[PDB]
Amino acid sequence: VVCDNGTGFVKCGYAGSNFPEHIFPAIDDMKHLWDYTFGPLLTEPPMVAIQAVLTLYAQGLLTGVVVDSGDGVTHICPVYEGFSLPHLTRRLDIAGRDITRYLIKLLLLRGYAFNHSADFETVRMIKEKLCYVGYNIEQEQKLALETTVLVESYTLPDGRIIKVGGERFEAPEALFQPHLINVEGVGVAELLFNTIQAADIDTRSEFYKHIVLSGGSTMYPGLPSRLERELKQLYLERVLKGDVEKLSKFKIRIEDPPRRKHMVFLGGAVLADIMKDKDNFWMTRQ
Amino acid sequence: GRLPACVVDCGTGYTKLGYAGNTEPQFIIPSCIAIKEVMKGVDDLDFFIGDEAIEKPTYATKWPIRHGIVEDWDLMERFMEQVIFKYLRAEPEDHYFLLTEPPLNTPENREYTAEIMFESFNVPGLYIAVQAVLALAASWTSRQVGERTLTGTVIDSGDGVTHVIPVAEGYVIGSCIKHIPIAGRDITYFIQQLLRDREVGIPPEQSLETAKAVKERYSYVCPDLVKEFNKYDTDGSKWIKQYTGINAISKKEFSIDVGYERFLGPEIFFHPEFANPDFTQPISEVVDEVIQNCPIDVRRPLYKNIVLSGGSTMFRDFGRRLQRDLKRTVDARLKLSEELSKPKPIDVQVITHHMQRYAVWFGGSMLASTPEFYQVCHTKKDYEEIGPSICRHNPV
Amino acid sequence: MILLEVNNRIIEETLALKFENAAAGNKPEAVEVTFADFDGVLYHISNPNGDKTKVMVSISLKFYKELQAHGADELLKRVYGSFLVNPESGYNVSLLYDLENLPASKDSIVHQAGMLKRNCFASVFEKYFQFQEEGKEGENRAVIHYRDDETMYVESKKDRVTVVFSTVFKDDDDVVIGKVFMQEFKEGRRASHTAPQVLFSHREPPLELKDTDAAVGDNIGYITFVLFPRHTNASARDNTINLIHTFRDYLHYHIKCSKAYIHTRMRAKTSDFLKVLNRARPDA
Amino acid sequence: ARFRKVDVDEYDENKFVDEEDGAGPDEGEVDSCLRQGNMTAALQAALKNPPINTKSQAVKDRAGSIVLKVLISFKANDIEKAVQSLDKNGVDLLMKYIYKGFESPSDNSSAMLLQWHEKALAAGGVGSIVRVLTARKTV
Amino acid sequence: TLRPYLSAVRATLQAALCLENFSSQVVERHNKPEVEVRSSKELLLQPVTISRNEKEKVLIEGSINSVRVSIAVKQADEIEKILCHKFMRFMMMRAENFFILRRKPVEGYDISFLITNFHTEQMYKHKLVDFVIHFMEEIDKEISEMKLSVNARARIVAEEFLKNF
Ligand SMILES: Nc1ncnc2c1ncn2[C@@H]1O[C@H](COP(=O)(O)OP(=O)(O)OP(=O)(O)O)[C@@H](O)[C@H]1O
Ligand SMILES: Nc1ncnc2c1ncn2[C@@H]1O[C@H](COP(=O)(O)OP(=O)(O)OP(=O)(O)O)[C@@H](O)[C@H]1O
Repeated sequence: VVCDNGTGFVKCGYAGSNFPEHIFPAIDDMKHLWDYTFGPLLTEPPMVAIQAVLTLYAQGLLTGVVVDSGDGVTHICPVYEGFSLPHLTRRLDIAGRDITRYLIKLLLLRGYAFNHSADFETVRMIKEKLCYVGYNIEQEQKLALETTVLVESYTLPDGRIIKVGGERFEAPEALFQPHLINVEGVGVAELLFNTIQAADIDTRSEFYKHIVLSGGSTMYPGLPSRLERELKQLYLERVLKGDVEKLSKFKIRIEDPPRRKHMVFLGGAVLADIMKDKDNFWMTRQ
Repeated sequence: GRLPACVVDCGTGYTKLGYAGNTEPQFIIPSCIAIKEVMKGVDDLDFFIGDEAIEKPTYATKWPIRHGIVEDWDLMERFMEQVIFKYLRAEPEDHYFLLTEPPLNTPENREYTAEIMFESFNVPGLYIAVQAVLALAASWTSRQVGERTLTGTVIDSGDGVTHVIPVAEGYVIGSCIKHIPIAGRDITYFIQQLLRDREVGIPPEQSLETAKAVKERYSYVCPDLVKEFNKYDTDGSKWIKQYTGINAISKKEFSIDVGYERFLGPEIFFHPEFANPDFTQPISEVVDEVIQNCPIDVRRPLYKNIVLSGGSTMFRDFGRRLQRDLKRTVDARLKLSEELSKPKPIDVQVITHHMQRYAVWFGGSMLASTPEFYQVCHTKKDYEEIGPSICRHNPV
Repeated sequence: MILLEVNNRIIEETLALKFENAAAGNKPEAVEVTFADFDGVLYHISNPNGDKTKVMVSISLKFYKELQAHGADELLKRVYGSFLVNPESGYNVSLLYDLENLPASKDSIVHQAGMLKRNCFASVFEKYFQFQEEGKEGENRAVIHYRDDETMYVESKKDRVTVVFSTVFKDDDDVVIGKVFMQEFKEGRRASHTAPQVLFSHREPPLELKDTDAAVGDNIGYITFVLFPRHTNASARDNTINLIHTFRDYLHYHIKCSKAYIHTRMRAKTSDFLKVLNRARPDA
Repeated sequence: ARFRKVDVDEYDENKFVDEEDGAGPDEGEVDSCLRQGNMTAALQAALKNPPINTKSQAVKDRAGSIVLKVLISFKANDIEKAVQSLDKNGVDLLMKYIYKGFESPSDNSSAMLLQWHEKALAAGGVGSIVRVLTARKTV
Repeated sequence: TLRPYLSAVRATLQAALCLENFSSQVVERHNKPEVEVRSSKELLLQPVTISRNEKEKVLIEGSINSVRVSIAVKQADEIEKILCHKFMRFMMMRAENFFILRRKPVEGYDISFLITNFHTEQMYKHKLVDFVIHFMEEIDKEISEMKLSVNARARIVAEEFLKNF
């Protein structure tokens, strides 16, 4: 059976499967997880099979760059052929919980009596349906203040209906700004650009045409398109050097598979042919 | 600047009004406007409010603020007109305004209020505060507190519906507020019935009037019903009182006896079966339950600082009896705990002070006397340049 | 109310309540109230030295030197005789009422305590009315800066007294409404032929004051009040001053009430639109 | 940000490009008819060879003037008959010029133009207006 | 001439209010009013103006899934100008309830509507057309009544003060 342990979500199932038969985070404590998971091969992230190979495997690829964003962390793992490249790969601190928490504060300022503890899951879903980053602020704010269509209605569990407009794009943004974040980054896009650029100069174009997304945090609508637009501007800005012509030539493609939410699991499951005795292998089972 | 910002606290029954810096309100007036039966015009200009608006009976009394919500916005707007130009006598362009509001008002209602204040009265600055937060701040003047904190539990009982609200850092936790139906008015009706069935010679159409006075003059909380009943049945000469009012009809004096209602009136919270038949469940458990619905991590300070607001809380020894009963409920839960079973249970207090009656107004005056108030207000220029985002939200 | 009050209502209800509690025989509770009035006027009502049986009323005004230059002292001393004590530090005038020595007619002192601002303005008017009745012409005009950006001009002529207000309308749209009010004022003689004549000039002073440093601008308005013997003669005086010193605030009140009324009408119509739309919205 | 200031979409090969290429009705002819009081004849001439293909607004603004000149010269009661003398194509083209006219009001020009709209609508239906809306090549 | 103009506006609205649901071609899983975003030129129709005179006119801008309608309202003098500005602003502040209204007018107009396929699906399009016409007629009547009101109250106010001397 394939078990994919994530910080905020555990995907376990069988082989040559489809989607996890179970998606439930495990409650020493890791050993405790066995009691509620196994009871009524192994997968390891870049601290047996490197998920980068896995995510890519399910895609029928060996080379490429994997952008995996989950609950606790976000990585950019470039995989060359079968193996991964433990050296290029970079990490994003940037976050799910924080945005959900920020959306709650923003809705509170609007005048909705939300509680950070009691309503955390409810607002998480409003973020999971309405609320993510935008290309620019001044334009977004105009759309929010000038058309009705920002301004989307959302039915709370008790039947009341609230409205969400500018906060839809306002929550990612803290995180961007250096102002409020008090740390200096990029993002994710600029982070992706650097990873590929700092790589070779031959299979670099190879990576660019095989960027694959994985994890739930990569399911917010428009992400793939935003990444592309940001990469085209970054390419234009640096390697292209402002030449209109050098743009037409470039090859760009961000693979965003429908079942990318659990792309690691989907991979992992059908990797895994059966050894006849389980029995004899391990030291312990030995 | 130079002047004290106007503080207007529009309540369900009584509106508290005055100028910042003052210890007590300059007016306490009934929150209904007596109107005729549009009427442009001369019909317009004609109005009464307070005592005048009440006084004629015939000419219909409205609740300009009922449940903390404006009944009709047009009539509420007219109310604010005379509140400013007849009673306060403030030139509105020279005074910042502090208004107050009850929890659960929607942002739309806030924009309607601000629209009125800015587009009609051209005020230089406006702040709309939630009643509970200033009332908590108002309690910082009490000797029983030594350090300032803006985390606590407010028991807001008005004349329409009492609300129990835990508040953390200035924002009401909307999902944990609870309402209890019963208020000053229920007390009046039941005691009214109580007098009708026992005392004789009381003309019906002025029954409430009399009723209000007896409650205002003789009601109290007793510690135990049966011992107290025995007290009245034993030492009647120094426990039974007499009240004398004048009959609004025939201009003659009526004298009534005042007995059991004295302790039975305020008693009714305590045993909720009193007040309505539907209320199974006492005040100690509801307040405890409310506190128990908020995050466990923040259930430390809330138990240490329960503050009272509104007149319905000015009955002698209300807080003491409440504190005892709550201690019994908390101790019983931690008793169950221990047996099943550690960390020690937090001490439980109820803050009382001398300004409990209109704690809300007092808090308004105290905050509006500081420079910060001038810092956080919305200016008319910002209203014009930004529009409607600004006035909905609190100061950055 | 509707006509502005000479009488300060907060002062009247507060002192009437205090005398009634005294007369009933209750012990007095402390009172400490600080509040304002129009034209930067500040009042304070307190218990001097914490003695709750004594009530002090103090007034502090910016005006004051200019009014003092025109006869104020004689009138205030004439009216308040004895009640009058050394002014409290921080204030210009203080009145002290002893609750243990109240007069038989309390309403008259409640009224006079209300009068206070009006009685402060009265002397300048009384002075120029005397001048007018005696024919002493050519006297320098009084210029009273009653507000930071408002100015008052008083002039006596052969057969009339002119009172000029240089007022400022800070919010643009009230100017537009105000022109309608002043136009209605210009035609006021079509209903009251024996009424004081009124003129109005917008953004430019009247010619008689053109030689001074008078303000000019889009938010300035000049109002002239022409007072005939019937308003300046002996009975006339008190009623005249009572109305003339509240006129400016009366105008600002009615502009605001007109805008308020328009909001109520407009609100009713928007509610009707919402009803039509919902009629229009499909039932299912 | 800077790199975000450029609208890369303007160079997107997958966009849509209109088919464009590279004079108007005969001014002298329209004048002849008008001078002779032949209004219907002037209308039919003004509607000939419209500059549906030129790039410059000068030539388009020229034909619109000629057409507008004619519509204004008309007598109220004689509008219906002229409109009825046109074929469906003429009615559709007339509607385009009428809307054009609505953009240059002067004196009572819109007053008579509303009369033309009414009659043209009666002849071509709302469909003729629909065709003002989705024309890619217009007056 | 008030009747005729409205006839021409009405017919144009009938032509423009022929909308359908259109998923975004530019952004994945987005659905946006094409007349507002304008990222696909082929989806935009030719803007047309109907004018009654130099001052009163209606601008109608169509697209495959939305129509923007802007009106320049009759304002004969200063008081009509301010009354109109205040009334349009009042309605615009309430745009969430009056769900076919834009929150700000197109530059050069007093009030603007944004009508999308979602509106034409849940409301009879012919009644939407009737509504715009009704609105144009009624705002004019209300502005006139407002004007009479202010003037009427002003006379009583001048009279009440003056008669008391
Ligand atoms: N449909 C969706 N659209 C956008 N975001 C989503 C969606 N579903 C879930 N998310 C977000 O994804 C986050 C968790 O993603 P997921 O559970 O796939 O990764 P994980 O397994 O928890 O983390 P990891 O494996 O990296 O430790 C949640 O915080 C949630 O807000
Ligand atoms: N010492 C007292 N004993 C009994 N009742 C009192 C006392 N002090 C005040 N009250 C009562 O409180 C009532 C007014 O209550 P309160 O001021 O809370 O209503 P409100 O302010 O209009 O309500 P809210 O502002 O919460 O909407 C009065 O009717 C009066 O009977």
